[PDB]
Amino acid sequence: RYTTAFHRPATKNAAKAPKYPRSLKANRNKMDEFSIIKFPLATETALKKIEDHNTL
RNA sequence: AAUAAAAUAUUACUUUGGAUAGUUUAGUUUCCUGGGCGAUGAAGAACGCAAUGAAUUGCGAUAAGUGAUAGGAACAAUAAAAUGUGAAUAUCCAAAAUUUGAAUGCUUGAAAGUAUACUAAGGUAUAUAUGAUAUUCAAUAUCCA
Repeated sequence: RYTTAFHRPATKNAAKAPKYPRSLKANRNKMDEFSIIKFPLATETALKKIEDHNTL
């Protein structure tokens, strides 16, 4: 057989097919654009960047 | 010999100190009833959440609280807004339940991370050992054409 090593044969490998859902959690994203940004920084240091550097 | 400054002695008032008396939402012991945790993720740990919070308490991205059921007019340190079209308050209930931790895809030091499959993100599942069933195999191990 031109080789000495014996390795485990490649038997068939079915994919997982659960009979009931593993979780009933609602499909809701808890990180949206309203929760990502809390509030703008309102310090005078942050207020100086708006006019010149065009940054918020 | 002499003076009473210091010294000494007693009482009253004051002070330093916190004894004594009165008091107790705290303990100790005995007894009665249970002894009701966890892969459906426990106990423990961390972080976060109050209009003004640092601790503590309560809670978990629905945050000092949501629904339902009882309950019936308060809360307060200050100001707000809501409220008999139901405020406080209570619960073996319902929803929701961050990161970890037996911790369980792999890694984990104070580590930031990262793979595959299913349903760009998000969410699930994938540790080790093990019982039953199904399926694909391996070994001439026993026969056997």
